[PDB]
Amino acid sequence: PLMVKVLDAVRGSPAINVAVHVFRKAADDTWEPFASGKTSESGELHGLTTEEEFVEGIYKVEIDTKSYWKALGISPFHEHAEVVFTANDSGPRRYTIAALLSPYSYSTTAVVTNPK
Amino acid sequence: PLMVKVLDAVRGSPAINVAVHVFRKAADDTWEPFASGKTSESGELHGLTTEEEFVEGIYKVEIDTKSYWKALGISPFHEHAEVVFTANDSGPRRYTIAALLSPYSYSTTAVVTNPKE
Amino acid sequence: PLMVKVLDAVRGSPAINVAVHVFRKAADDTWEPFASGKTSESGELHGLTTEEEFVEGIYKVEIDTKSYWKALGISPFHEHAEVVFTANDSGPRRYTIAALLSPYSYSTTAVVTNP
Amino acid sequence: PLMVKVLDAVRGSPAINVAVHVFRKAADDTWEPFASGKTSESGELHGLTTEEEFVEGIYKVEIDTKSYWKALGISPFHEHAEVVFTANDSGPRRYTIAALLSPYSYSTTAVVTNPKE
Ligand SMILES: O=C(/C=C/c1ccc(O)cc1)c1ccccc1
Ligand SMILES: O=C(/C=C/c1ccc(O)cc1)c1ccccc1
Ligand SMILES: O=C(/C=C/c1ccc(O)cc1)c1ccccc1
Repeated sequence: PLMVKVLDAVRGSPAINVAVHVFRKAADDTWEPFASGKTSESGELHGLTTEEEFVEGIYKVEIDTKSYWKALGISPFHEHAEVVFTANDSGPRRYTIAALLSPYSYSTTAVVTNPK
Repeated sequence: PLMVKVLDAVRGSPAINVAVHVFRKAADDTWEPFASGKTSESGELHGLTTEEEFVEGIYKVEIDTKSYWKALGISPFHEHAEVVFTANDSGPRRYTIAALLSPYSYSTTAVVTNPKE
Repeated sequence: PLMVKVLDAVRGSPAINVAVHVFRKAADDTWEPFASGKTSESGELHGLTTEEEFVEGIYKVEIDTKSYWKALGISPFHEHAEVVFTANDSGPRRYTIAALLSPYSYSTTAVVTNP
Repeated sequence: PLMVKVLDAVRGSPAINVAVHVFRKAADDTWEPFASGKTSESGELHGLTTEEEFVEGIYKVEIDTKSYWKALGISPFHEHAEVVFTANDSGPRRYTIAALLSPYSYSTTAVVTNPKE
């Protein structure tokens, strides 16, 4: 139901071991921790939640791009990359958040699909 | 010293009248308002601050992409686009933050130049 | 060994049924057809070639973006999206060419891995 | 009428001194040279053509990304970045082709404007 994929545009490789922290916005307007993990050898992060755990709300996906670059000896521009979105419609959809990284640029896309 | 440029990848045009809110991170770890404005006819936002007002710190540039799309009758994916970065940490630089928008995707880049060259 | 993935940045979906034509540059500096296909329900195109068919050379991956947009009633800017690169020059690699599409913009990335 | 802007996503800078070659497609389906230049200190290339010279047709803008990276000691993926498009098909327009570069990735976008406003 929720997948994150991260790619490295400088090395032409998946971005491996990247820390990802997901939050859900709570009634008090604060961000509550929801799920977290590290990207795999293929730059993917799977099994963050279940269909029933992943309910309607505003989510924040935070990707620790600064530590990723610093660990390669590169000094990047951004503190991190954040993605905030309504999984308004979330349980009956699958969400893939993709991010492509460079030291001074990033881009992000969402692929949202229905299991019919 | 701080310029924002926004482009619309669907219409192939500058993204006009887009709300931009800048914050500075305060000692207490909360975001304090710093400057705000709307993109011009060319998708640019100038004169947000001065060299002297624009001090060392962590800034957040928040672009109200959701309203932009909604006003064109499109239901977008993201609540906004945010750019967080450390500025002026090795002396005064001019920053341009560029953003390219689509309903389900965005990309952002920084061009940092030294006024001493 | 060679995969193409295409995404639609407007609808937030894989770009389905997109025509992809691959060429290899021949000695006479003309583009010789090499493989071709349509993107699947997942926006992917697999099994285009084999490790031994896919030899050292300069390849061109051509994505028919114009027809994709026109079929959705949108009049796009580019005739197509082309990706030209040298492959297998330093021994066999697996290549994924990804493309993200909008009417007036596209971006492309390569993921190259060693088995 | 035709402007090219190139940015370096690794250094957060304009991409300077980048070779750009523009072609027009001829009746025999071959690419005829049309204009060429190097990006300036701001990553821009101006004055490639005139309104009168810049006629209806299919153009190719070719950016020599491989030599750019190689001159910075980096071994890139692409031979170049090409943009192919139909211009002035419904009368005169002003075209800006923008490109953002990384060793293994690039993105390109067009801003097309009408001087008739
Ligand atoms: O090329 C431009 C195109 C501008 C434009 C403005 C409005 C519009 O609807 C379409 C294009 C331009 C003009 C001034 C500064 C920067 C860029
Ligand atoms: O967002 C992307 C997503 C790529 C992707 C790759 C594999 C996959 O399973 C899902 C998404 C992307 C692709 C090309 C250029 C810039 C960004
Ligand atoms: O903001 C941009 C570049 C700004 C800039 C500022 C200073 C400098 O020296 C070079 C480029 C830009 C312009 C056209 C399309 C997309 C982005």
